[PDB]
Order: sequence, then structure tokens, then C-alpha cells
Amino acid sequence: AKQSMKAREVKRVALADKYFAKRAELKAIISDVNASDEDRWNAVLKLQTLPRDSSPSRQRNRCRQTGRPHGFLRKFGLSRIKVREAAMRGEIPGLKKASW
Amino acid sequence: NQYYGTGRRKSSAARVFIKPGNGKIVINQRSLEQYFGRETARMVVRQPLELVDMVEKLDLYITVKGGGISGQAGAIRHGITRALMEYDESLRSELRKAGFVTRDARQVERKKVGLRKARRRPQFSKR
Amino acid sequence: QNQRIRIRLKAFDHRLIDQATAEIVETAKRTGAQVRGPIPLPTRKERFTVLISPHVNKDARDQYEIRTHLRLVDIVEPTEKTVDALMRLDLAAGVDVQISLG
Amino acid sequence: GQKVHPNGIRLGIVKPWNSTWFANTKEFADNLDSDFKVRQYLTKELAKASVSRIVIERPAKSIRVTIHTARPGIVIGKKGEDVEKLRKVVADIAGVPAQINIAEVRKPELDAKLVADSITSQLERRVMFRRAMKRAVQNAMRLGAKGIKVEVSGRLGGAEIARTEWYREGRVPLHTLRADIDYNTSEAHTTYGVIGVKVWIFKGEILGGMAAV
Amino acid sequence: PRSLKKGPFIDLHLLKKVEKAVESGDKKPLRTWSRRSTIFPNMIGLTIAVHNGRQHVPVFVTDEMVGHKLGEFAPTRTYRGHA
Amino acid sequence: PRRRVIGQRKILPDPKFGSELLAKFVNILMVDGKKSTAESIVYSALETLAQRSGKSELEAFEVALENVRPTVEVKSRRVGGSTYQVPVEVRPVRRNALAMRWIVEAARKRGDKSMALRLANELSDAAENKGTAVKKREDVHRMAEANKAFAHYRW
Amino acid sequence: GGRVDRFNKRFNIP
RNA sequence: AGAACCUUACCUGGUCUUGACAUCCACGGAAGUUUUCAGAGAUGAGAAUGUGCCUUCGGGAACCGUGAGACAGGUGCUGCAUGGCUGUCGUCAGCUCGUGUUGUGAAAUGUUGGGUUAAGUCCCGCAACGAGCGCAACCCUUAUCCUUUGUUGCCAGCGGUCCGGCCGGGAACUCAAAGGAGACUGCCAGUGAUAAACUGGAGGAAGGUGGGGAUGACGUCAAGUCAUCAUGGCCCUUACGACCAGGGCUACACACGUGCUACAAUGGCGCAUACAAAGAGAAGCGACCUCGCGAGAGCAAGCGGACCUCAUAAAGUGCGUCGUAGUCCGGAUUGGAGUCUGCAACUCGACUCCAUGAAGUCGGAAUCGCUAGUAAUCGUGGAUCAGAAUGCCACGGUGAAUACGU
RNA sequence: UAGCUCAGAGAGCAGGGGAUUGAAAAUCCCCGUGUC
Ligand SMILES: [Mg+2]
Ligand SMILES: [Mg+2]
Ligand SMILES: [Mg+2]
Ligand SMILES: [Mg+2]
Ligand SMILES: [Mg+2]
Ligand SMILES: [Mg+2]
Ligand SMILES: [Mg+2]
Ligand SMILES: [Mg+2]
Ligand SMILES: [Mg+2]
Repeated sequence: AKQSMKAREVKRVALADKYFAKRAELKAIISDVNASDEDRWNAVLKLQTLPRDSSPSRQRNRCRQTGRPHGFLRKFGLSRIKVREAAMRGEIPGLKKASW
Repeated sequence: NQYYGTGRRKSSAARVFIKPGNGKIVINQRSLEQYFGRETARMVVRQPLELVDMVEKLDLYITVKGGGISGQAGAIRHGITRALMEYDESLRSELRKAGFVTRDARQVERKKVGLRKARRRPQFSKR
Repeated sequence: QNQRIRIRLKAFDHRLIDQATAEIVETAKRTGAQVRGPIPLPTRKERFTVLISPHVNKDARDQYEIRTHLRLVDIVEPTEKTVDALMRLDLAAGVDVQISLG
Repeated sequence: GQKVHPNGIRLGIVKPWNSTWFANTKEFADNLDSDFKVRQYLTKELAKASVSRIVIERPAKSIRVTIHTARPGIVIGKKGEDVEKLRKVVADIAGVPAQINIAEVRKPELDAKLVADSITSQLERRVMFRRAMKRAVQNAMRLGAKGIKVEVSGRLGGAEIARTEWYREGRVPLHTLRADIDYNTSEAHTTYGVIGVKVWIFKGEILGGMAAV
Repeated sequence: PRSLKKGPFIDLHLLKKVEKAVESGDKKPLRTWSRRSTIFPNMIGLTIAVHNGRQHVPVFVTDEMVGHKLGEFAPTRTYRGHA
Repeated sequence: PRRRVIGQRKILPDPKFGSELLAKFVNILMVDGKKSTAESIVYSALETLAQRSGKSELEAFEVALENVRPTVEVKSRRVGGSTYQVPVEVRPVRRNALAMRWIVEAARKRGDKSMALRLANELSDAAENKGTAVKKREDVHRMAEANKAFAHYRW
Repeated sequence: GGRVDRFNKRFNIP
């Protein structure tokens, strides 16, 4: 992926981090295992105003070195090839060939 | 006293304790007929007995864990075989010939990359 | 129990952890502390599969594994000196240790 | 589409890893990128310092980093002073204090890393590719190496057509994990394309020694 | 579909527009680049120019449209036939 | 099979009658590895067959095979330029296999509420030398009697 | 009908 | 290894230009906060708020913003420019070199001839003699034994027990992860050129390579990838760069490729009910208990995990269950109605419910895999992941038929 | 006289689809083949 796409991604996460507390509490109001009527509706409208990016569903997992949006792995971070690369040269602590 | 044996078929490990009595083969507290269903299973556990003299003169205490009917039943049989040999050191001949002393090393083959199972391969198209 | 502490050593190798294990057990016995045996627990083997090709050809896949070794040692008698010694004691960097009394 | 990386296959038995810091599924992710960034930085600042293996260990609340550097026609004078000012500006990249060792590289010829770096510097200075290979081969053989196998690939000579020459002297086994063959890679950024360099130095079987003891 | 416990979702920009429109009896088409909203009882009889990707299709909200979203009434693909 | 010489795999006898012949039969009849349902259908079918004709299960079963079992088949040998259908005698072990195979095939073909009902009537007809299963034996023999002229070069 | 009647009861109408 | 928006590179609607990212100096403002409103959102106005910290009182590190410059920028171009990785022939047994010799010479020889082998594997032979990348072994996993170690794992010998390893007790055994041991063609006999090898036989958990997995020789295909990345040259550069609102990537007269599920009574449901492995889990898994057709939800224990959690194994069995019907087969499709995931569920998610109940009764020519725990089978798990598997990857359970032979 | 070429609206040829072809003709199958 291009450098620009990585720049857009870090902006998405940064905006979500700043409003993380507000989103957590606001959604709590909208539920409370069945809550109010008007209060609930106002909370919904507030979330709308609230910058889209701030939503944690607006982030795409990308390689921390290249930004590839596909083939990501939570564990080991990196990406498909990137894992290998580090593991292959001997930077990953423990990976090797599996012959079970 | 106690006579011990270890059996293993696929993934089941069986602990056998032999002591004389009135048969009543107990498998994990439950009774024989209860633990085993399919007639074939019960027949194979008792194969060494009929093969030798103590068909039911002694008793068999069995604890088994893991695997399924086959594995569990087969491991119980294998444990009885080794334990009778330890008790008499003379049943080898008949037991060996009956291929009972041999540990069945057949295990579930691991799945391989590019195949849906151990050996089955996705359907191939020539052109 | 009687203030007993259990020490869990976690590493990624099959040698380093055993070598470090000797240090943590020999020391206690040397200074006269009863340390429970290095009981071995199942070595977690996480299995990963990754596409080795940047594009098509999805049969050229590679198999990786992580073997997490976790040894555990229990010292029933928590004598002050031995406990304090094990704390300050430095262990091989490769291995990692989770010191928890409970 | 063949020939696996000999280091990786032997990363458990024989070859050791370049990072041995245990972790979980949380902190691990971060630590990796920080290690990535520091290594690339150091390689740029010491590409002329005959660096060979920048071992990075992360002890409990520590990041001990080692460097297999020496001097490839330059110096070891205030190089350690530089390394200091470097770690002053590096330790902050990932936080936590840092302790730096310098595992001197005896007989640099036997280290495939160093040899490939030297060869690529020549290629940048436009040195007859054929000459370079023969020199490196002879240097390793005389200094004592059971076998050497160097490969050159890319737009050698400048022409638009590919090529892949390779010279081999002595035994360079690659199917016996009981060996100790080092396989560094180098991307020489010559004017025409990016000539690549890979060198195998079969230093000798570790039969008795087993791993990197 | 959307959970019943959360009620209907409407965009505030469109929502603000209809408020002004109803209090003034405006008949001009409502310009909107959004389709995620739902049909409200207070938009009955208005004409809204719903974007489809390149242009804004005017849709006249009727009584039977209550409860549906704006998106179901603005086809996005222009398809006549394959022959 | 180019070089690897294969012995013979031993099969466990059936749990009820201790017969190697019947243990093979349920294996051929078995589908999707569901042995337990296979012998249940077969055993109930054998009970019907034994009562419908008086004879013991084992003796009645053997007679039906003996009346359907073929003795000669036609192999396909690419003699010289063009292949011809060479009649060849079949080994006794293979005889049992083909007989049991046809029975299972003919069973599934016949229409009956329960396959048990099928197997029973099928074996019964076979003992009487009638039915679809025995019809194959004449057809196989007719093929090997019309082509009996090519009986001087075999494989 | 019902399109509005449904909306009325289903939603709290805030 | 997972398009609702995100992604996205696509369209299109609107913003924009030393640029989002990138330096360099001056410049201004600490930064930063909180809110208002323009507006689809980008972008655009407003405010209030703080105004720092480093020493020093200048300069600062910053940071945010202006301008100038140089530059930035392209998932633009070229895989017939490359690196690099990868496919492939093929785990096929080959490929070579040195030196000598021979032949004018390209070459040959070695490397082949007679044996043998999974093998250029070994043996005789011999103008060759040596060597090396392969093969084999060295690795991991499984199979049996030992030692070491008893956890939360274990429960034999213990007695008391609530019958619950539960709880004392213990270390037997299971289990586990370290050290090991062990199969060697060794042994025994036979055959073969007194060989190599083979053959049977004993012993032995294990026999010839015990079973897998890893490991791909020199090279081939100017194979594929510039959209991972790097990179060479060209081209672009108020735009082929960039932002953001909506759509497209799920479009359908159409053909193929790969899965899934059925065409049934091995079923078909009902109830009772037995037995696994492998994993994963901390804003996660979530016991429970309560409510809810269900889906769910409340309620909230514990659990960083041989402890707790996902969690139900299902194939199977026990009796009953219907009678060949488009079926109590199968059962797509829809007309709706709930929950749940998420700014957000229409395009274009997944699951639960109502109602609907098709095609399909074993599929022409053709064509696939597979020779043992294999095929066939039946679950479960896991990565990806807000949510979204018949895909992939793993893990159990059950469990065949057949090989004369070339 | 089925789109040709002949029939009394049949057959074949040609059509499409599936095969088979390194790959195309050829061939194999399946289907559609008309105001007499
Ligand atoms: Mg998402
Ligand atoms: Mg989209
Ligand atoms: Mg190419
Ligand atoms: Mg020569
Ligand atoms: Mg050789
Ligand atoms: Mg090998
Ligand atoms: Mg090409
Ligand atoms: Mg191409
Ligand atoms: Mg698609």
C-alpha cells in the first residue's frame, strides 16, 4: 500500500482514541437493557454528529511497515510475507518449520 | 495382588488391574453391557481370555480415557495382553502369533496443505 | 498455603528454559530450600498458515508454529532469604518468569 | 521457486535467533516494529562499520542490543562514542533504558554478511563483477572455510538481459542441518537495476557443538 | 434489519431540512447526498431529490412508504438489458 | 502394483456367526462407514430368509451364492493390433467377491419398503436360480461362451 | 393499512 | 486468513495544490481543550479555554499554522530492465567439475558394462582417477521402555466421606515435557560371481526407508508478480496527486471451474443415552441463575488459563416413529415477524420465527481422487474478523473395497 | 422444402451447449433444428 493510505489509517485510529470515552458512555445510554425514549433518540443523533472516523469499525487492519489491508494477522502483527521475512531472517522469537 | 498393564489403540490410554473373583468386568465404574454397545466391541475386549485359560476365572478392573469405542476397546484388549504376559511370562507364544502383543501404531494421519484430508486432493481439471 | 509461592517460567525454546530451570532450582536447594520438582506442563503449539505467494497459486502455503514452554516450580517453605534471593537473582534473558504466590 | 532460507530451517537447531525476548499476544506486536525501526536506523548509520549481526534482546524492562561490528577499512576509534550518541537517540524510539555490547568480528572473511556488503560496495563503484567474486572466494578459502558459494543476479554488466553467475569452491551442503552455512542477502542499488548478492559460507559442521554454543 | 430497541435512524442534515420545510410549506426538492435515513411520518407529501451515485432522483414520499428507508426507493444501477 | 507385492489383509469375523464370508458381505454392503446399520439390516434380512425357507441362515446364504457365483469371465487383452474379449477363468477368491457384489447391486435396484425385505427375497430368488443377480451369471457366461474361440492366449 | 400504525406502536415515538 | 461504510485501487458529487505524507529556513501562533453553526461531507465560519514544560530569560525541544523554495505525489508505464519471492517439471535421480587420456575438431571418458537399489543406492567391472550439488542420514512428529517430575493432571494402596478425586491421603498409574533407550539388515538361515544385494526366519512395541512431515540437484518455461515492497527508464505532476458524501466492487439474456446439499426408509423424526481430540480467550472467553418459541437478553462467578470459559461433540446405541409418495424424502424459493453485529444492515450481512415447500427419484459424451487408519464417513476447533465460511487450515470420531499384474 | 440440400412438414448437413484437441480442425455426446 502507498504511504498516503498508511497516513489516513493512523488518522482514523487517532480520532477514535480521542473520542473513545465519549463513544463508550454514549452507547451505554442507548442500551441499558431497554432505557428511555427521548434520551435514547438524542443519544443516537449525537453519535451521528460525532465524526465518522471515531467509530472503531472505520479502521482497516494494515501492515505496520507497508500498510497492506489484506492478509493481516493480529498475532505477530506484520502481514503475510512480513511475518515470514522477520521469522526467516531470525527476528521472530520462536517461529520455524512445522513438521507435526 | 495387583497386576498392571497399559494399552493404547488410537488416542485412548487404558489402565488394567487384574485380580481374581467373579469376572464382572467394570469399565469406568459402569458395567460391561452398559459401557459397550455394538456386539463387536465386547467380543474384541474378551479375545485374549478365550484365547487362554482364564476366560473369566479372574476379574478385570479397567479405567480408560480419551478416544472412541474402537480406541478404548482396542486399548483395553492391548492392556490385558501385556498384563497377562507379565503375570505368566509364558503366554507370549499364543499371544504373539495372534498379533495381540504388537502395539497398533496406526494413528489418524495429519491433514496436509493443498489437500482436503490426508490423501484426498481437490478435483482436478485437465484443461 | 503457608505463604507458598509458585514460580512459572515461560520461554520459547526447549533448551534455554531447561538451562534456566536448573539455576532457579539449584539455588534454592543449595541455600537449603525445598523446591517442588520442575513439573512439565503441555507446550502450547499455536499453528499458523500463510500464503507464501504475493498473488495466485494458493497451494504454495507454509506451516509455522509457536512452542510455548512453561515450567513450574513450587517452594512450599517461603524462607525470607531464599525468596529475597530468587527476587534479586537474574536469569537468562531468553526465558521469562511470572512470579506469583497464587 | 525453490531453495529455502538455510538460516530459518535451522533456527531451532544450530542457528540461533536474533531476538529471544518472550512475550504474549499483547506487547509482542509493538516490540517487533520498534526492533524493525532501530535495526534499519543503525544499518544506515553504520553501513561503513562492517556491522554483521545487530542482536537485540529485550530483558525484563530492558532492551540490551548487541552489534557484531568491526572495521572494513574505516575505524573503531570514536565509533563506540558514536554508538553511544546513537543509543541516546534510539532508546527513546521504543523507550526503556538500553545496554550496548560490541561482539568483535574475528576473521571478517568467514562472515557471509560482511563479504556480501563488501561485494556490493564494489558493484556500486562499478568494479568488474567477475573480479569481485574471485577475490571474495579466494579470501574465504585462504582464511579457512570448508566451502564458499557466492551467487550474483540482476542486470550484471549493464545489459538489459538478466544473468545469474555463481562460483563454488569446496563443500557447501544445504540439506544437512548439522552444518553452519550462513546465507546473507544484499540488494546492491547499482545504476542499472538492483544487482542482488547471496553468499553461503559453510564454516563447518557443528556435530558435537549442536546449537550455537 | 435494524434492532427494534434502537428506533429509527435519520440523518440530522436531512432531519433539519424537513423541519424547516414543514413549518414553511416548501415545495422545492430536498437536496440530499444521503440514503441511510428512514421514512418519517413528517415527510409525507414532500419531494426529495435522492442521490443515486451520479444524479439526484426525485421521489415523492407517500403514505405506504412509512417505515422504509430512503435507500430502497433509489435504484443505483442503470440496467436495460443484455441484448 | 508395478513392483510392490501385496499379501492379504486379515478381516475380523462377523460378531454374530463368526463367519469371514459374512464379515466381507456387510463390508461391501456398508455405505459411509455405517457398519452398525449394515449388519442390523442384514441380520434382520437373514431372519426373514431363514423363516421363509426353513433352512439355517448360514446354509441358506451359501446356497444362494453358489447358484449365482460365476466361473468364467472375459478379460480385455490388447492382443496384437486390436483388443478382443478374451474369456478367462476366475480365481475362487474373486468368485466370492463378484457374487456378493451383484447381490448388493440387485438389491438396491429392486423396489421394496425395506432393503431388509430386498436382501431376503434377493437371496431367496438366487437359491431358486431366478432374479436379476443370477441373470448376470448367464450373461457373463454367454459372453464367455460366444467368445470361447479366443481361448489360446490369456493374461 | 398499517405503515404508519406499525411505526407508531413499534417505535417509542420520541 | 473474510466489499454493508471502512477496505477501494472503481465510478460519481463536491472540496483542494511546496500539497495528505517529505525535508529546509524565516514566519506566526504553546500545543491543547470545549462547544456553536455553514454543509453530503469534505471543507468553512464562530467563539470560550488554556497559554505550557527545558534551562534560561535570549534561545529552545516541541507542536499548530503562513509563505518561499527545493521538492512531495502516481495500486501511472514497463515482469521482454531487474532485485526479491513464487509456480513448474520432480523429491525426478539426476546434474556436474578437476586432472589425465582419446579424437584434427565440436566432443568423449569418468557418468558407462555385469549385479543391486526408492535412488549416479551399493557391488564387481573399467582410461580413467578424484571431487561436488543432489540421494541417504543428521531434524520434527508418532509408535514401546527407562529415568526425572508430580501440577490444577492422576487416583492404585489408603480410611473417612455428601458417592462428587470430593477430601484427606498418596506418587502407584494415566497424563505431560526433558533426559534418554530402542531396529541395526543387526540376528538366523537361504540365494547370488566365495561379493553388493535379495529372500525368508527368530527375536522384538516396531523389518527393512517402522509411519508421517520438513528438506526440490543443475536447470526449464523471456512462467507469474512493478498492486507487497524495492527498483530502472519513460510518463504524469491546479493533477494520472489528495480529501470527503453517495453509489460500484454482490451488476445479469450467458458458459465453465470448485465446493455444499438431496434425490430417503443405512432413512425418517421423538425421547432416552454412551464415548474425543485439538484449540483459542482479557475492553476477550464468559459458569451460573432468571426471562425469552427460538434467537437472544438480563444477572453476573471465575478465568491470562493442564485450574475458568467457549462447550453441545456428532457420527453411535435403547424403544417408539412413517410404507415409496415428490413423500414425515428432499425441501431452493419467497410473504412476512423477532433478536444480534455494527455511524449505519435497502442496494449489500448473519442468525431465530411464522407462512411457502420447487427442482431433484442417482444425472449423456466425458472426466476426479484414493492402495490404509487410506477412501468413505461424522462432528469439533482455529486463523481472518465490529459482524459477516459449504472457503482455507487443523483436530478428533467412525471406518472399507482392490491390486493377476505391466 | 428444419437455417442449406433433398424429403414427405422426416432425415442428414449445418446451430448451440458439453466433450476431446499443448491447441484447432476432425470426431463423441446432448439439445434446438418448419406457413407442408
Ligand atoms: Mg470492520
Ligand atoms: Mg464501499
Ligand atoms: Mg517472468
Ligand atoms: Mg575430463
Ligand atoms: Mg552419489
Ligand atoms: Mg534426504
Ligand atoms: Mg513473460
Ligand atoms: Mg501477466
Ligand atoms: Mg466478487
